Amino acid sequence: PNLLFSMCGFEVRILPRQRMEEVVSNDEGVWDLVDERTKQRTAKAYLKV
Amino acid sequence: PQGRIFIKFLFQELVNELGLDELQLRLNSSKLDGMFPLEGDAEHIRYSINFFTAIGLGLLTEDMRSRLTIIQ
Repeated sequence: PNLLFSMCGFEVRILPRQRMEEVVSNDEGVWDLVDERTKQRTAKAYLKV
Repeated sequence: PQGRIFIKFLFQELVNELGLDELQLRLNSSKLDGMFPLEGDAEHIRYSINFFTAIGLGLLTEDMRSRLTIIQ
């Protein structure tokens, strides 16, 4: 399910909210990708250092 | 007008999660009245539904729009 990468110092994971299938409010280590047109949060992105 | 903005935001956030469809459900079971009379105040249905053209979502305002067409 995941996609990974790392840039600058960051280790980013990306979960499309589809395949999360169990959803929650998370603390601030979560960026939420927003569809340009429709404006939803369709994937949560996580960080690490 | 404060409160106007306060709630205005509140939907321009909660929308941006639920995406205005799941919110179609949650409303459809909500029975929110002081917000949404179907039973009176066609004027206040212009204020409601207009106001949700102003927020911009206005796609959960439909049935009330029909009602606007109905009273007359």
